[PDB]
Amino acid sequence: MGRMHSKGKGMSSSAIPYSRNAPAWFKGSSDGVVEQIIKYARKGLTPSQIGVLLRDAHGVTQAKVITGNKILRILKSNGLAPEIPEDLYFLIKKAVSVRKHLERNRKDKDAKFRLILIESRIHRLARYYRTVSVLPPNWKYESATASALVN
Amino acid sequence: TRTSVLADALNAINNAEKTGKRQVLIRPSSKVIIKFLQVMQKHGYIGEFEYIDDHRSGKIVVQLNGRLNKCGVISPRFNVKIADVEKWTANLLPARQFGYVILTTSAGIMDHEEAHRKHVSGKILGFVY
Amino acid sequence: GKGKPRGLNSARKLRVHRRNNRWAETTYKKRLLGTAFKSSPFGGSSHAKGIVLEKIGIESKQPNSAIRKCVRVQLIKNGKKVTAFVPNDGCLNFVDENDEVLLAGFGRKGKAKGDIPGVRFKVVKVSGVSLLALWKEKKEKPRS
Amino acid sequence: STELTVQSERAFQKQPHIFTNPKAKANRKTKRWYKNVGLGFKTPKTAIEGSYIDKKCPFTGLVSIRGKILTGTVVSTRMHRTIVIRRDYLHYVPKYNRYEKRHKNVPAHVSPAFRVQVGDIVTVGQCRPISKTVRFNVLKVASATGKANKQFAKF
RNA sequence: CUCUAACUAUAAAAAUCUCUCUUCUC
RNA sequence: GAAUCUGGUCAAACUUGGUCAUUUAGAGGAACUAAAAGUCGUAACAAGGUUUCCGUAGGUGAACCUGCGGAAGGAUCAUUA
RNA sequence: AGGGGAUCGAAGAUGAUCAGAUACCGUCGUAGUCUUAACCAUAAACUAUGCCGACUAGGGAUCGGGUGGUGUUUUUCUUAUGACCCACUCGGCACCUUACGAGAAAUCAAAGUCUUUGGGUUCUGGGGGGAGUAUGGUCGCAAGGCUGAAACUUAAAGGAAUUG
RNA sequence: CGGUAAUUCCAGCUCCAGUAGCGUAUAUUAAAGUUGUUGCAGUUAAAAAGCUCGUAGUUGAACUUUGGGUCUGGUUGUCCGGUCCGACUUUAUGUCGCGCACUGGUUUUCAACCGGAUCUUUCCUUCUGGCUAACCUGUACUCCUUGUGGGUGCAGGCGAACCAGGACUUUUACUUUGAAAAAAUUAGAGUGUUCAAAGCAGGCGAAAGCUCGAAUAUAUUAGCAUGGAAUAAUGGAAUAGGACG
RNA sequence: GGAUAGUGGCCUACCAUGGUUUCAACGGGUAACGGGGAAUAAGGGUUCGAUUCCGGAGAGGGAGCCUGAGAAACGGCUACCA
Ligand SMILES: [Mg+2]
Ligand SMILES: [Mg+2]
Ligand SMILES: [Mg+2]
Ligand SMILES: [Mg+2]
Ligand SMILES: [Mg+2]
Ligand SMILES: [Mg+2]
Ligand SMILES: [Mg+2]
Ligand SMILES: [Mg+2]
Ligand SMILES: [Mg+2]
Ligand SMILES: [Mg+2]
Ligand SMILES: [Mg+2]
Ligand SMILES: [Mg+2]
Ligand SMILES: [Mg+2]
Ligand SMILES: [Mg+2]
Ligand SMILES: [Mg+2]
Ligand SMILES: [Mg+2]
Ligand SMILES: [Mg+2]
Ligand SMILES: [Mg+2]
Ligand SMILES: [Mg+2]
Ligand SMILES: [Mg+2]
Ligand SMILES: [Mg+2]
Ligand SMILES: [Mg+2]
Ligand SMILES: [Mg+2]
Ligand SMILES: [Mg+2]
Ligand SMILES: [Mg+2]
Ligand SMILES: [Mg+2]
Ligand SMILES: [Mg+2]
Ligand SMILES: [Mg+2]
Ligand SMILES: [Mg+2]
Ligand SMILES: [Mg+2]
Ligand SMILES: [Mg+2]
Ligand SMILES: [Mg+2]
Ligand SMILES: [Mg+2]
Ligand SMILES: [Mg+2]
Ligand SMILES: [Mg+2]
Ligand SMILES: [Mg+2]
Ligand SMILES: [Mg+2]
Repeated sequence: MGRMHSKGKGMSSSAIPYSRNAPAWFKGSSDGVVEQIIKYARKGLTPSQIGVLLRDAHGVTQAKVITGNKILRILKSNGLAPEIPEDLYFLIKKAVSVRKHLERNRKDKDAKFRLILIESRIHRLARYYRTVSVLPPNWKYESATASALVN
Repeated sequence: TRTSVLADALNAINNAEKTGKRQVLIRPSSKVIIKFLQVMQKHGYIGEFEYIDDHRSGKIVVQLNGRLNKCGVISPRFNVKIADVEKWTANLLPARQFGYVILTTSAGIMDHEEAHRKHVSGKILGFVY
Repeated sequence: GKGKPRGLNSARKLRVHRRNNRWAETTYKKRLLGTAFKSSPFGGSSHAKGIVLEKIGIESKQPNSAIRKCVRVQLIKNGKKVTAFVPNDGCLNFVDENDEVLLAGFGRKGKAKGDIPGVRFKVVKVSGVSLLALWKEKKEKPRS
Repeated sequence: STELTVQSERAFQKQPHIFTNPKAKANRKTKRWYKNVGLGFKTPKTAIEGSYIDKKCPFTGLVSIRGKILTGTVVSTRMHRTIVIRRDYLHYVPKYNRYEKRHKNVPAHVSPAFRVQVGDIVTVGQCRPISKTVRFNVLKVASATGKANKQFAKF
């Protein structure tokens, strides 16, 4: 209901169950979960994609429930963590897409406004990550190194 | 965004009390509400109340007996001296024959009279009577 | 609610914001700006000695008609010129123009009392002696 | 610091009134005098084994520490041999029963024995005056890094 | 205890106004 | 060991300029207040006799009026008769 | 500034009305109205209700999504869709009834949870005029916008409702 | 108010208020919840930026030892112990009274009402020596009715009952206590300056010199020392470069 | 290094480029000496503090200095200005 950039007050989300431990009917092994997680990561799918695919295809509810640890942490321990966190990278991708659209057709002004919103969000998130020190303290997002990080 | 969960708890309490209800659902349910309600209950404004686990922040549901009249929270938890206690008692409580200013002490959560007999004083939380 | 800050560490604004809103009270603005020292020929003085020039009659407003016997005077302390009122019945002909007269306030904190437009001040002492002393036949004008 | 050959400028920096005899048949390094400043503060090893001079070093020089002891954070390093420490604190305005953030900037003098980076928190000590604004010497860099301890991440 | 059908069609011009305002107590 | 005298040094002052600040006339011009029995009209309050009001632009002795967008504080809370 | 140039119409031209009417009605008609890049940044830019939170009362519909029907017609024999009916739920513009809350009231389901005075927060006002005027800045080519008084002058101006 | 019946001017007579004081004027304070931190309003009465983003500022979710058991120090009210107070009066005992006017145990419960030490997979900086303060010592052995009631007594070894040196000290904000915050002023004790404003005096002998004093609190900010551990922030071990041996 | 009674850009020479600031620096006003305090009073505050006490500054304005432990003295000097 916050929705920083739009007065929308929705609460669309998920309520994960109360049982911290695994469901009683699950037959897969926590380790085998770990190896399939790592191989899908080798395929390149982001941990959100990893979670959704493991929920759709297999009895994987929450990898934290099963393996006792969370997907990004599994990747970090296994040394498959991306240099840029996925949500941030998606923000750069969206921002550069909007930038390309805007430069393509000038007069669109709501495009410019949404670009300002996206840059506000991306600066905010980068500030957070720098405080937690995931990013280098000199990591900066403006236009051109932005395009390089798009690659 | 929600800022002081204790204020929301007491606001729900006052709203549901004024309407004449008997039970209240406190949503965020942090330590301070629990201590507040034990102080309340041992004084008697509240009956046998209840905590609920939620794997996240829990919940409270509290029984009333209509004994209460009004509660409230002094959200900016002001630094009170051992002297300035009388100032708050005069400015908040109806009459010193009863009423209780609730403040956090080096001992812990505590009403004003307990604070004066223990000869300790800290930050003020709320006022009930 | 009550759209002023309430956190412990907000003190600054609660001061400076008040330090702004105080500029609304005219009393406070006059006191800090010292407008009583540039305008208002009494430089903060409750009394001043001036020299009378001419005796004038001033009309009154709508509900009240009468010729108020006012009097022009130039103040020694600054040289400015003001108009004053003679506060008893038979006292205009006590002024004896080109006379030292002591002017006081006029009962409304630098405003115009009642139905006498364009004046701000009483008259208390004429030729040293107080005017009410003359009007009570207790003392007499020196005529010097 | 004095940064690479303290014997740099037009004069000699000898530690005052100390003599190492060339005649000595040992060719020892030098008579590098020092003292324990007191107040339960340990002199750093680089203070003893160091090669700087720093007459204003509280550990090897002539200055002495007494009086006030402050705990601030380094905010400016750009000036030579000396540091600028920010002190943030609270001031109780009583008319509103409220608190007011305030900050002062105290200069101080860092011995070459100490490495300081911007953001460090420093225990500094009052001293006999050094300059127009300096009245303090740094005595203990508490957080040499603090959060800059780790620099990489390779599980 | 079963329902949702009618309907009309006018305008031109007209400005100003001298006083005198006065109590409720058994 | 004096007068005197070399150098600087602190340097108050002096002259001519510059600068800014304040008091200060200040030909004339534009106002504004109070002054209610001047004059020209009668815009507004009612559907004020062209519904008002806002922003913007134009012209006119004056209020004003007109255009373009607005708003109801409109004179309609309403046509699924 | 360049391009277009229908309509409609500030300015002007007109023919009426009137005492005057260079106003309202009536006809023509320039700039604009539409565009293309750049300035302008003001509107009664009004819901005259700042934003984020939690709670509090009854009723319906309506929009978007998602829920369950032994549901209906659908129609493609039958299932599938779609469209509907029901009971929902989450979010949105809103609405009706009421006060047991407020307000000074008009009224408000928030303008409630405020003397039984404390959820977090910005920005505004201190009688009316003078006056958004004087002056200095500052943006703009210009129009002007933001910032912004004082001297001085008054006992009112103003709000809502009541009866005439 | 006053324009021909003036309770408002101007006088006379009465009467009101304060009183050796009272009247003005300019300021300022309470009134003023009209500067609002406690404590203001923002639909139309003045006022919510046209809308959004955004640095500083401000504020910001919940959770990491709560319960229990004992002993025990006291402070309150219990039953009241001794002392004895009153109806009871010139004066004493008994009787009967507030159910004790002052000294007393408080395991008769009791109840608090703060504590302190303790055991709970529950540390209180913990060592390094002291000093052992202290007995788990147990040694020569009991001095004592036989009974550890109590003793002359020194090698391991009881450390908070205390010292005093290094090792480390996460940091605070906060809060309690103390030290400090000149006097004068304020407060406030005592005190017949004849009372009082005041003053810091005075009082008492039988006048033969013998004494009571000159009480105390506050200052809120910064600094210092100290007990506390809820609130509020900060901190660790994640590349293990982590702790103990 | 000089000079100080002594630390000190206090000053000089040679270096470096730093110092403070929207937590309000710098600048402007103060009919402002600061303070102990006074008026005011439910509580919270508002205003005043030239002056009986404590510090600071000055002896027409500025500068300079001898004596002396102590003065940049002023009922002590030197010079300029009024
Ligand atoms: Mg006429
Ligand atoms: Mg010479
Ligand atoms: Mg009209
Ligand atoms: Mg009209
Ligand atoms: Mg008409
Ligand atoms: Mg007409
Ligand atoms: Mg109307
Ligand atoms: Mg015509
Ligand atoms: Mg025309
Ligand atoms: Mg026309
Ligand atoms: Mg046409
Ligand atoms: Mg505007
Ligand atoms: Mg005004
Ligand atoms: Mg105006
Ligand atoms: Mg201007
Ligand atoms: Mg009205
Ligand atoms: Mg009469
Ligand atoms: Mg009379
Ligand atoms: Mg009051
Ligand atoms: Mg008001
Ligand atoms: Mg209006
Ligand atoms: Mg209005
Ligand atoms: Mg508005
Ligand atoms: Mg708005
Ligand atoms: Mg910020
Ligand atoms: Mg919290
Ligand atoms: Mg004192
Ligand atoms: Mg006294
Ligand atoms: Mg002062
Ligand atoms: Mg003073
Ligand atoms: Mg003095
Ligand atoms: Mg002097
Ligand atoms: Mg003189
Ligand atoms: Mg001598
Ligand atoms: Mg002198
Ligand atoms: Mg002298
Ligand atoms: Mg002399």
